[PDB]
Amino acid sequence: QHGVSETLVENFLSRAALVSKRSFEYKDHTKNFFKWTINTRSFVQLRRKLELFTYLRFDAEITILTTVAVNMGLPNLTLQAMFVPTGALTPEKQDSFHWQSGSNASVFFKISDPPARMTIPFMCINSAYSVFYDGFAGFEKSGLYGINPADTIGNLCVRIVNEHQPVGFTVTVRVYMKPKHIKAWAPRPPRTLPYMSIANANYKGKKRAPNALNAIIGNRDSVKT
Amino acid sequence: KLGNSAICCAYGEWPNQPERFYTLKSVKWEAGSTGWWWKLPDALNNIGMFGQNVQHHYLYRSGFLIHVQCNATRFHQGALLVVAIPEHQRGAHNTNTSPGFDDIMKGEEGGTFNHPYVLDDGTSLACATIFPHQWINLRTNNSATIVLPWMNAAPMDFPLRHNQWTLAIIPVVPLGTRTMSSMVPITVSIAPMCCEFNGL
Amino acid sequence: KLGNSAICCAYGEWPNQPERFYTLKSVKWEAGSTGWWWKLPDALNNIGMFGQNVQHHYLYRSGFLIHVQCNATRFHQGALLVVAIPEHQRGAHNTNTSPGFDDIMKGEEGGTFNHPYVLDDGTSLACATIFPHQWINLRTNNSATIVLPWMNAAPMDFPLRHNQWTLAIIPVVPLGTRTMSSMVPITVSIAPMCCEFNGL
Amino acid sequence: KLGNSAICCAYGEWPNQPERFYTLKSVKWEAGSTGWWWKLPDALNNIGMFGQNVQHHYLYRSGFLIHVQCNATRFHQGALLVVAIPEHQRGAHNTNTSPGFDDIMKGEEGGTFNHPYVLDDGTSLACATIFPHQWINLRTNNSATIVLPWMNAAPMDFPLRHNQWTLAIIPVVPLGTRTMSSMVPITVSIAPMCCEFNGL
Amino acid sequence: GNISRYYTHWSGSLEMTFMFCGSFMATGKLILCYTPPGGSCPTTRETAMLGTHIVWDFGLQSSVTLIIPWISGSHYRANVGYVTCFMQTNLIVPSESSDTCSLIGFIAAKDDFSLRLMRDSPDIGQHLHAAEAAY
Repeated sequence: QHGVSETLVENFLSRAALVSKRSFEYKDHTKNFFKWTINTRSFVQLRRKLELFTYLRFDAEITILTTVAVNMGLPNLTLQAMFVPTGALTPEKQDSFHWQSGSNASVFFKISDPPARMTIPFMCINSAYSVFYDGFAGFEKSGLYGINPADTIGNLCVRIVNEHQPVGFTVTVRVYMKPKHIKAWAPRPPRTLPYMSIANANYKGKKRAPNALNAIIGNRDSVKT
Repeated sequence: KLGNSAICCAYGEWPNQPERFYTLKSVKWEAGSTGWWWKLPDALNNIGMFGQNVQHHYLYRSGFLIHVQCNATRFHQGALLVVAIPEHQRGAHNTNTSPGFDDIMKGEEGGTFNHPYVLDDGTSLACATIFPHQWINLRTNNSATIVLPWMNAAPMDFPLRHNQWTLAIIPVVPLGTRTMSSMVPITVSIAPMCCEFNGL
Repeated sequence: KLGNSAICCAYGEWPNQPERFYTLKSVKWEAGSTGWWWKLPDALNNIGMFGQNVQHHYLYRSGFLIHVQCNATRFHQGALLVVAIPEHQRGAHNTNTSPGFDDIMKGEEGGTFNHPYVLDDGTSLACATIFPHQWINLRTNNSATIVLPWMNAAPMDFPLRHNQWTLAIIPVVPLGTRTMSSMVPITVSIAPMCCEFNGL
Repeated sequence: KLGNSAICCAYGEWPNQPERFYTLKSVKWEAGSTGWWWKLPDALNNIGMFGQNVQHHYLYRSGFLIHVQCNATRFHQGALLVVAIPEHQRGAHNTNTSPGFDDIMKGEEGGTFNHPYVLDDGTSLACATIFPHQWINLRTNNSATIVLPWMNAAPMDFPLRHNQWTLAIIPVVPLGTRTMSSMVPITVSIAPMCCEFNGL
Repeated sequence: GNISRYYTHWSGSLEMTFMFCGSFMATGKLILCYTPPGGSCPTTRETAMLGTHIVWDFGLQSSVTLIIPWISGSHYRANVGYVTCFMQTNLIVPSESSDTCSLIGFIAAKDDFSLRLMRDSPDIGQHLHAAEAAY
């Protein structure tokens, strides 16, 4: 990291976090592959930090960590992690033609190797990602609120390249994303109430204080106590 | 004084083409008031020269100059937080459905804060001074003036689909007087700065 | 602003060692009030750093800086004579016995004028402006400030046996308003000047 | 001579704000004596100007100047090791429980070494000369003087929770004379150096 | 308070601001007393003169800045300090004004503030709706 302050927005945010963890089964019968739309809304610890800001500009350092376990010997399997950006077609199946795509950047890695690692660049068409969007996506009234179409990174599709085997093994794909070259604009209040969804900023609050709707800080007896 | 109509900088920014205040309807502030909000440029899309520039062009690029004035006697008390919130994605209370088009695009009339303590988006009103803001303590002053720059990652934008700034006026200390039946008007005047439009 | 605590010269004298205001309890001024008095340094002998310097040393030598402030609205009326009396030997009314130790050494609470018209010593309140004094006419001002020099024939003195100055606050025109039930607080702040002590 | 009270450097260090010796009670040295210890500033926290500075402030920062004097005739013999031990974490004998608050914080009276051969912490008295130390061989001299710097990783510290230095006086050769009933007094005088205090 | 709970060790001066929000003719005096860590929190107005205190006539002013001195934060780990407020006088209002007046308190850090040894915040923590829509 290597600054002086430790409160630099580079230092405050460039910190690798488990953004996605999904096992998928693999067998000789015909999802058998991993697919995840790249966002940060999935885990509330990273989400509240990035929602301190209105606009963020960063590269994304993905690190795919892959373990295998029995349902003798753990097989050495080849995996394909393929970044499908916004505008390109995603694989519907594990054996589809979209895995053979010349233009979708793949990476071919083994379980025996050190974990695969790519840097996804700044994929937005605007000059920053909109963490908060006060608007509607489509030009109709049927558009969704708070979803900027320019804000989507892409999809991270992960499959097992090997042919189907009768053996029973579960492949768990931990995805670690670490922002880089963070520029951040227009700081915001930190969220006090718990999240209800990842699609929006709805709020309910807890039942009692702290972090309740009508009492964010837990009470004391009197003001003079 | 801008144009023919007569009556601080956000983040240290001064925005630099038609070159006046659009005085909105006065809202009436009482003891039971929670707050008021106006989304920009949605509050100005159906009004005047700016409304003719919005409805006939396709992209807008302009800053805003807001004068909030709250006119009361010396026997009134109360404090307002006149705060401008960039990209105020509103949340809905106690549901998973996102707010609709009617809940967000209120027009010239604007809206009312349901839960102003959380700024209607799960954040806090206590930390809402991280935005460009001014206080109207009726003991001390009666007016506020906030300059609003072009707040967008994009170079130009869609006025009918997206509202960059939200002007919020939230009574932190409620309106007080002895006979608690008095009202105090709040008048909002919004002047657009550097009205750039494209796609006639 | 002296020390850590934050909020004219007698005879043309400016007194020249620990170097702050000791805000006494606010007295409450009503229509029936006759006056208040505090003997110095008896009002400060049981208080704070000056009280620790008095009770552990044997001789004192210091001036005083007094700020009397009377905080009222613009609908109150009345005049105070804030007068500092050197060597105010009090007389007792209608008896030949001299006033006792309890009648003179009242401490931080101070005393009340029994007959303020004669200054409680057979003299006159009309001629009491021969002393260092200021007026608080609530029509005009709300505060008074009197510097008090070292007033002694002796070079140093005994704080527990003798009181050089007496700060008196006497309502000449009584407190008035329409509904005659209102009170106006008077707050006295005494800062000692050039606190010289000997005999630890 | 420091202050009003009248009567070598540790590691080559000279510490550089009130600016005197606090003469502790004389301990009495006999043939059966094992040793004495005083933890600093715990020996001085209940005494005088330093005790008023400790009990009214919250952090302390000061060095120490210690004069141990052992006054005897020319027919007495014996050697003392006057040794100052930084961070003398005492151990308890023959148990697993750490020493309590009463076993450590003895105040002005100080303590007595139970097993001075191991310095009461499992180490050795033979190697105790690795600390700042002086010898009092009554054949040769009768006094010792040890300067103690600010010995802390922290910049300032808590006087009521932690004792940086421990002054130990251990008779290595016991007190001797022909009629073995004689006593020799040992007098300890501790003067704090550069008394810095914060948090009044 | 929110940004510092992302860190373990804080150190610096705080800056409290109290704003009086009564009427224009409301008058009175408060006394704001700062108590250093470990000192006794006062109960009477007479006792609270031995520490750092200021007397605030809120007829004259409407705001008061109370600089809290340098604390060094997580060095104590009894309390880390107090700021109390006593009435000095009563509240003097005219008859048309409201007889109840309010104070708003603010706090900011000063320029010597410092945060180090970053952790994750205790405030947020965990269901999320539409969490499996990304898969």
